[PDB]
This record gives sequence, C-alpha cells and structure tokens, in this order.
Amino acid sequence: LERVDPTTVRQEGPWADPAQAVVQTGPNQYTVYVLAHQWYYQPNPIEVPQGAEIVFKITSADVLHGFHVEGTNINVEVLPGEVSTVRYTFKRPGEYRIICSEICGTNHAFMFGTIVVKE
Ligand code: CUA
Repeated sequence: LERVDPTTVRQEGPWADPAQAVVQTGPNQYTVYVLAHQWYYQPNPIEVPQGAEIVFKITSADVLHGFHVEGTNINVEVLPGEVSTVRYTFKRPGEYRIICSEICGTNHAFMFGTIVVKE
C-alpha cells in the first residue's frame, strides 16, 4: 500500500505541478499523475500516444472520488492519503470520457474528464 499526505500533495511531490503530469519512463511507456478534486480532474485533458503502456498514479486532494475510463475496465476508488496504480495500453486513437464513480458532493453529477489517444 502506497501512502501520501493529502494536505501537502498540491505543494510537494509529483502532483504539485500540473504542467508536469505526463512523464516518459521507458521507450514506449509514460506515467501520468492524476489528482482528483471536488469537482474536477488534474490534468484535463490527459493526452497520450496510441500503443504506449500508460501507468496511471491517482490520488485525492480532499474526499473519496472515483476514476472510470469509459469503454475500458479501468474503474478504481480514489482515497485521500493513498495512491491507486493502473496499467493500460490504448490501441484505438480517439477521445474517451473519464467519469467519477463515487458520490462526492454538490457537483458530483458534473465531475467529468477526457483522455485523448493520439494517432
Ligand atoms: Cu468525484 Cu463524484
């Protein structure tokens, strides 16, 4: 179990700078640091290449959230203080909706993101 401090994740560590969310970690491998908030995803959109292995590293800045990529079997709970890891290779270019699968308050019904898979 991989633990982080939710009260400092916006200020120190790999989720602190939103411009640095996508990091190449092998010839055809990218790690993506996703930070869920009430009520949006950081970064948005997430842009990745077709056929590369993606390693998502997902945590929460406040309350329990969900992270589900429509059209795949990616569906994880996202807890403050914990890192959820998911590995996946996207074979078809195009756009996929990201949906929050855990009730999280006022604007839960509007918490959407996007992943763009480039040709
Ligand atoms: Cu985040 Cu519902």
